[PDB]
Amino acid sequence: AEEGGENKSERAKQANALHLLLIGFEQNRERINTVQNSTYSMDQLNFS
Amino acid sequence: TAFRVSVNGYETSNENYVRILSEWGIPLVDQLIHDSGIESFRSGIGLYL
Repeated sequence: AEEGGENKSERAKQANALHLLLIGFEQNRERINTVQNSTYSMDQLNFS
Repeated sequence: TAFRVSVNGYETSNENYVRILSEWGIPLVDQLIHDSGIESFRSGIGLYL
């Protein structure tokens, strides 16, 4: 709301990535481990 | 050698161990033991004695 847009500037860009990274972080937190770099697959993730 | 063993992160080490061996089988192990050189050691010392 303050920036009036996500990709309207470098400062807004950082909010855009942060907005989507935080949204991405919370949306797919169950597919992400703490330290070890999790390895998955279509069969392990149910992709057709 | 005559093998195309591919190691991937799709499976764990044990699962790859199961998959890799299931793909090729014992004949791969024959090369493994041959490369170890233990058999040559037995012949070497045995030949000397």
